[PDB]
Amino acid sequence: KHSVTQYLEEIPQQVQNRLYTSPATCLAIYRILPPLAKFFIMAMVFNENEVPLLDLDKWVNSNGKLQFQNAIKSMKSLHLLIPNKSSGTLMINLNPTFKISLRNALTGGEVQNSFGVVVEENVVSLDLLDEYSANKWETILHFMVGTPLAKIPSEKVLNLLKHSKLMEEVNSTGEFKITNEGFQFLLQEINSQLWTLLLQYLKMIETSKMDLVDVLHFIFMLGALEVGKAYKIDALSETQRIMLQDMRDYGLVFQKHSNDSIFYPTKLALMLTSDTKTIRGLKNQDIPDGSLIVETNFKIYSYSNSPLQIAVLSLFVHLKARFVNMVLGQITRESIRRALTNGITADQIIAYLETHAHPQMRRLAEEKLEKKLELDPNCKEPLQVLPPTVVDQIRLWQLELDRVITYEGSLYSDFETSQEYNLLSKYAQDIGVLLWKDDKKKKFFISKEGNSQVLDFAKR
Amino acid sequence: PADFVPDSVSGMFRSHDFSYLRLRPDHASRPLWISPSDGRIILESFSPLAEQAQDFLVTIAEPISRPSHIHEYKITAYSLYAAVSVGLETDDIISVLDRLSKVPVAESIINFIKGATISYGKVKLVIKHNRYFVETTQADILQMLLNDSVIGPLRIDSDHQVQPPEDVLEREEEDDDIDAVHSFEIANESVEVVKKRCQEIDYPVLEEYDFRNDHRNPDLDIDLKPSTQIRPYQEKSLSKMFGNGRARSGIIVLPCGAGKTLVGITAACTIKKSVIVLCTSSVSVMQWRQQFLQWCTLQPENCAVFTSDNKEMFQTESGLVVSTYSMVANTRNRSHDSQKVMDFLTGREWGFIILDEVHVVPAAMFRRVVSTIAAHAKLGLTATLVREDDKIGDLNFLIGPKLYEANWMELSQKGHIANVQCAEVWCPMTAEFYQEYLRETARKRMLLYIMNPTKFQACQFLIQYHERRGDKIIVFSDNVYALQEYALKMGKPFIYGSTPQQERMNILQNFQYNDQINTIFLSKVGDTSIDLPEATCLIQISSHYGSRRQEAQRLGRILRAKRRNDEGFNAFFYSLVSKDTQEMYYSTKRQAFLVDQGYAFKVITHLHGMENIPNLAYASPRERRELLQEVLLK
Repeated sequence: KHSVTQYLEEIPQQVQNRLYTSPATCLAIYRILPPLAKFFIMAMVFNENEVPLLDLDKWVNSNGKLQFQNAIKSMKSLHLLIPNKSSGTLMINLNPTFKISLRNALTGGEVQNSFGVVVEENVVSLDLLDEYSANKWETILHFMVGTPLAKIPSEKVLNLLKHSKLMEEVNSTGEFKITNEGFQFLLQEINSQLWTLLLQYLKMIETSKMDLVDVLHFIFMLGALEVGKAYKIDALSETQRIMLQDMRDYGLVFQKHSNDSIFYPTKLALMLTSDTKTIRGLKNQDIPDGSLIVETNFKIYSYSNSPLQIAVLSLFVHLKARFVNMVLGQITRESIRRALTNGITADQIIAYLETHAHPQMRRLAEEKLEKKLELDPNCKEPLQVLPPTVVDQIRLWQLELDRVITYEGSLYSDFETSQEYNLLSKYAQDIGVLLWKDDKKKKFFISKEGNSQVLDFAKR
Repeated sequence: PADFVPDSVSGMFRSHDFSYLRLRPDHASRPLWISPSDGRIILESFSPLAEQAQDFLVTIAEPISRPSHIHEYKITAYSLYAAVSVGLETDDIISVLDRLSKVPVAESIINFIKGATISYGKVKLVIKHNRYFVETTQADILQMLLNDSVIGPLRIDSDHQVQPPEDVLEREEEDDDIDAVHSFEIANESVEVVKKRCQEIDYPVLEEYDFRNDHRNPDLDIDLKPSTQIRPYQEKSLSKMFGNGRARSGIIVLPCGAGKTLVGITAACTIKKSVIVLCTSSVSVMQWRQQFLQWCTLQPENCAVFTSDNKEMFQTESGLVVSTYSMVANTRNRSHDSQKVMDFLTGREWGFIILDEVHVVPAAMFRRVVSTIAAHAKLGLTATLVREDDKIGDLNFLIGPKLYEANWMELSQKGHIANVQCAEVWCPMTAEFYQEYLRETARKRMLLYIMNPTKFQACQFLIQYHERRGDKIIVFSDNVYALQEYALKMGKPFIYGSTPQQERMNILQNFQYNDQINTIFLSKVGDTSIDLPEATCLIQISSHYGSRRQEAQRLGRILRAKRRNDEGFNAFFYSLVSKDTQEMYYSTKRQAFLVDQGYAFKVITHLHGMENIPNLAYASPRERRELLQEVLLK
């Protein structure tokens, strides 16, 4: 996942505050900050005064303070606040546009972009207008990953996928195939995928007539609430309505028929952030309508199915003869080698199998789960949750398709005595932050969680 | 000519469609889902009669999958005949299948199951006076027997005799069809021709085995003591061949090296009647008589071993007998000891015949130890599911029905076999091997990854390890130089390439009784064959050793049994492979074999003290390169 949060901080301070102009986008940016950061926002939203850091440091006691550093670092990067070396101390206060737009949007304020929705006869039924949007996703997804029929008609979407290199498919040849980016599309399920595409279109639709605050105000307007009436008609900008209609065409606006009506607030705008329940001629057997087969014998036992889904399954397994309930396919090191040929690491597929194919592997996963976590310290042998035998073959296959390694962090120095390095190393394993070390070199290339706490303990 | 697909017709009936093949109407309300086209029968957790369903499938067919959620279905003609010989109602199985199997019973599948239940023999081989004759319960049976050259022409005109049917059953036809019908007593000579003509004319005969028409005389010098080793698959295999009440010899496909003769000695003793034992070769007759039959209850004073180079006491041997095929019939009919034993074999009436690996030697001589004598029983302790003696008149329908088959899950799991551990170490890669891999695509890379001095090291760790544990180590290394280079690198009294058998035996004596030498290296000369030594820690280096049927053999052959339980995995199987070399494909081929064999298996590439072992000779990539140059010579 590109972690779109890192994009909001990347946009400079003003366009954030420009973004922060709508109490909608004040109230919006608030829910993604880490819970420590959330707690430090609202305090100083209302008490109209800055606060010394010593109090904010004394507010957070021992471990959990790492989230206190997690809170403050994400806080500053997107500049919703202003640190102030006023008298050599640290005077913490919101980027005031955030706090009051929040406070306004808190106490019924002037978020008119937030209040841009309209309430009318909400004729959009629970089943109505999102099956198109759900089918919109189904057709384009079959198009993008490559279905038997790639019914994705989003020309603006297709250019973004090829132009953003969303799928490692030959856009010049029309190929919609899974590359490293296309493999990543197969990993980020609802948020992350809904995150990933929102980034490609922003990169694609960023040359002319962006109006990002309006784009972000319009994006946050359609996903913030069911604009319902007057969303695509009134509560939408010129480029925003084109984005709303483009979001309408992409399904992300379930823009009702006539192309000129209230914001068809499809559920697709909801899922991009909700990170909650995901279930969307006149027949749609669900929810467990999908099916697959993954067991200890390393074989597909398919009884339920879905074409694009089994097309996706076939992207890493041979298909031989689709039967009444089963598709003749057997997962092997050769079968995953179809994806390793594409450079697809055996990493996201790990999380994929534990989540996907479950509608047929419910009992199989449920029998695998066994609740062997409270029994884990009791019966020290976990009962095959989650299946480890597959991943080692994947890892060994990945190791067979491997031999490049690298690490993150930063090399560290000025470790003067062995006691501090020994004491720092000993505490590091307590919280788990040290990749590799050596007393001989007094150097290691890891995160700075070790450096921040020794400085904080020494300084305060 | 004389070949029958029905015995070996297993391996089909797995192909369906989606347009023509509809979802089974039971699919809504059916505990199973019989995929008839795919031949698969998935017995999910929803089947209440899953145990009842599981047994029925195992009879008529072979359950390929036994998954925790659902099982798997496969078709076996021998199973179909065996499930036909199972006796379950063909219609009754189908309906409980149809009601249970949500997938509707396939039309082809339904016909085969009914064809199993009734066919797999509709023959009419009648019997008279508690014996076998040329007759039939059905009419097409009496026609087959009377118009038979062996059944009819070899059949005496007498309808039946209590003693003649008792004695002669034109050999022993203790495998006939339904008796107590119209038939005539057959002679004492030659059911080869009986079976060789039902062979030529394709008479699948619904056969039985009348096990106390395994009577055959006043009681022989048999010591009915069960002191011979008993362990659980043998007894329920016996319980299958002992059936209801009294000893029936069936066909019980048993392995040589897991107490095969033990069921035969018991069934021979149980009948309390004259019995002969036939093993592969005379030299194996002594080996078999040596390595178990004195641990067994058998007193070899009675068991005259015969070679016709080995004259022994024929026609005076008071108790049971152990002879061998090439003796009992062959071009190797080579002193009148042989014939006179056979003259005695015909002379004395024998109740039971224990047979060991009849398949290797042509059935024609077995058909000639089935041409002359007319015992009452045999016992086919076969070793392979499909054999060159699978003629359309199978040796199953001359000894007794199948009681023991490829379903070696019911029986050995009852407590016979111990735990066997298998492992596959990935020897680390070093540039030259790959440069050696790069330069030649040929198979000559074989020893080029075998030589890996790191591979020597891991071996030595096991050596010090199993020496520390007082354990025993088998290494399977067919190289000569790098093995010598390694045996030189270890420096223990070592069995190696072309090891002197006395030195082999000396090292073996210094290996199993003495724990100082706790590492021997078995080259390709171990199989086949030596009297293979006991397996606690098997290491295998060479992995071509084709074909793979041998790799089943070696795995079975090299992993011998161990009466040591000090170690938690008393049969280690190891395979030192240079990772990233030519046999990663073939090392991956061995792993799938073992897990199909079911041996407990693992991978240990994070060796405890891998570089901490003694004798890091050639450890460096340079010396691995240097030994790689050393082995490019080989």
